[PDB]
Order: sequence, then structure tokens, then C-alpha cells
Amino acid sequence: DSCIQFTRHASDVLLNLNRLRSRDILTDVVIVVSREQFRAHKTVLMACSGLFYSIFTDQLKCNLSVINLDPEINPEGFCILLDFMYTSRLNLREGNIMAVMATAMYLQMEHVVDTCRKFIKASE
Amino acid sequence: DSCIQFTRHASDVLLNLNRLRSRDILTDVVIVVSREQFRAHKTVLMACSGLFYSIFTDQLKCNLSVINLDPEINPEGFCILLDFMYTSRLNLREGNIMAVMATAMYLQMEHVVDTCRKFIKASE
Amino acid sequence: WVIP
Amino acid sequence: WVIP
Ligand SMILES: N#Cc1c(Cl)ncnc1Nc1ccc2c(c1)CC(=O)N2
Ligand SMILES: N#Cc1c(Cl)ncnc1Nc1ccc2c(c1)CC(=O)N2
Ligand SMILES: [Cl-]
Ligand SMILES: [Cl-]
Ligand SMILES: [Cl-]
Ligand SMILES: [Cl-]
Repeated sequence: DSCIQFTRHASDVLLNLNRLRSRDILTDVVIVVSREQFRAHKTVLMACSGLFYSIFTDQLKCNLSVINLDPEINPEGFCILLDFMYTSRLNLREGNIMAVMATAMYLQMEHVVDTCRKFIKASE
Repeated sequence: DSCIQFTRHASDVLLNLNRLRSRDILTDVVIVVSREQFRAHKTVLMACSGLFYSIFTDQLKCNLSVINLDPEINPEGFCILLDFMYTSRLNLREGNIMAVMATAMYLQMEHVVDTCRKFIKASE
Repeated sequence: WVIP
Repeated sequence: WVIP
């Protein structure tokens, strides 16, 4: 086509989706990770994670308002990844890298798994 | 913070949101523009438009599944802007610029209004 | 705005 | 990935 493109559009959409999340506006699911609960938008979760894409395209699970993650999943690891989904920013630290990588593998977030593997290989 | 950032993340999220829209997955509103209907995600509309942000933060209108736009709004103009919201790409042409600009003013999409004004000024 |  |  002969379209023009607004460079900052995708980033501005994501910033607003994060603002809606922070204010709990039109959030439609709560992700339970052991004792912790995280409110989010199903569409953002699906757009970022192979696991959530699978879950919310399922004819029964698409209608659930609560999703319980595997008890082995670390809440901090999930929190870091949820923040990444809504911001493009990953808070990767020596103290959380193993939990972040395990959570990204479970959530099927290939680019996160890739940078975790690379940061681990550099420290060995 | 000491975060790392994935450059293509925002663009990849938007591409997936557009894929969900095309497959009518978790769309939660229909925008009626005279004889035409457009299915979309309330959160994407709010993240792109001052008008939709106002509408879906309203305590009564947030729950509506159908939103009827002003009868003066051109369906093609709306279609072009809806595509822009989900892609960052604006199909701006001599034959549609007036309708696109009028629709962007109504929807409160300042960056679109700005490029329309500039393209019009260049042709006079 | 750019030509993509 | 970059340093933002
Ligand atoms: N929502 C949506 C969606 C759609 Cl519509 N099409 C294709 N992928 C989608 N999302 C999704 C699927 C697999 C993975 C990710 C996201 C990130 C990753 O590492 N794996
Ligand atoms: N959703 C959301 C949202 C939030 Cl949470 N905060 C601030 N603006 C939001 N969206 C919104 C408001 C005003 C305008 C636009 C988008 C584009 C434009 O030209 N005007
Ligand atoms: Cl439920
Ligand atoms: Cl990823
Ligand atoms: Cl309704
Ligand atoms: Cl805009």
C-alpha cells in the first residue's frame, strides 16, 4: 500500500494499556500465582505469551475470570514478566534470573528465555 | 531502574492485537457508523482515541456492547482510522483526507489530525 | 510520521 | 535487547 506510519504509535498504545492496568480499568482476568493475585487484560496476555494465547482461545477457558498458575511458578518472576508484557522493560537481575527464565519458559515467551540463556552463559 | 528493553515488543503486541481483531477473538464492542459495523477491543480504542477513552471510562457506557457514532461520521474514514489504531499505518489519500481528518477530530486522535492538516496545507 |  |  501507500500508507504513512506513526513511529511512536505502538509504544503509545502499550503505555496507555499499562495506565489502564495500573488503574484496574477494563481488566477482565485475575492470574493467581500461589498466594498472589495479578489483574490483567486477556488480550495483552495472549499477545505476549504462547501459554495465555492457548488458554484464552480455548472455548471453555476464554470465559474464566480466574486462572491459577502451576504452584512451582514464582510470584516475583511472574510480576517481572507481567511488567515486561505491559512495558517492553525486563527487570533482569542476578537474584531473579533463574525464576524469570523458568517463568518465561512456562509462559512461552521465547525472546525473554533467549536473553536469560545469554545472560546465564556470560556468567559461567 | 536497571531494566533491559526489547525494541520490537510494542510492535509485536500490536501485530497480535490486530490478528485477534481479524479473527474476532475477545472483541467486546461493535462500533456502528451509519449502515456499517466494526468489531473491536475497548482497550485498544481507549488507548488510541480521546473520545473512546472518555466513553469507556464512563460508569454506564463502559458496559455497553454497541456504540453508535454521530451520523455525520463517514464509515470509510472510521475504517481507515480503526486500521491505523491496530497497525500504526494510515491510508491517507487525496480522495479520503477530508473524511479522515473530520473523523480523527471527532475521535480525538491529535497526531492524525496534525498530519492531515500538514498534507492539506502542502496542496494549497 | 514516516514512509514505512 | 537494548539498554533503554
Ligand atoms: N494474541 C495472540 C497471538 C496471535 Cl493472534 N497469533 C500469534 N501469536 C499470538 N501470541 C503469542 C503466541 C505465541 C508466543 C507469543 C505470543 C510470544 C512467544 O514467545 N510465543
Ligand atoms: N486508554 C487510555 C488513556 C489513558 Cl489510560 N491515559 C491517557 N490517554 C489515554 N488515551 C487517550 C486519551 C486521549 C487521546 C488519545 C488516547 C490519543 C489522542 O490523540 N488523544
Ligand atoms: Cl472463573
Ligand atoms: Cl518475549
Ligand atoms: Cl449495549
Ligand atoms: Cl493519533
